[PDB]
Amino acid sequence: MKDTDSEEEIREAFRVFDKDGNGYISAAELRHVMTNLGEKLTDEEVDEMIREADIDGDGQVNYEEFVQMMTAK
Amino acid sequence: FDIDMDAPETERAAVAIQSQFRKFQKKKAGSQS
Repeated sequence: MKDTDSEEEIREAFRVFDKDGNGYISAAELRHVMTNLGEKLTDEEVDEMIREADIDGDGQVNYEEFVQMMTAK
Repeated sequence: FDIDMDAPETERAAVAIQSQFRKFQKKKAGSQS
């Protein structure tokens, strides 16, 4: 009948970086991960991601927003 | 980082996010016609 959502599937990919389990992942590791792991991204792609990642001035990123973008289109 | 780089799951997870990210950008530039 009705099954869960795949949103959790995408989150799992983020939870990998959230070792603290606080709902956030270090912004710095994201850059390396996006440029070092899986089809490396370019600086232009990374920069766009950073502007959306967060880094307002805390140095941490909430995968929640990334998920919303991935689930807001 | 402090993550299991060796673990295939970590590498696979990176791909899924990146794959979705690339598609996300395309959708933004996408047009109804």
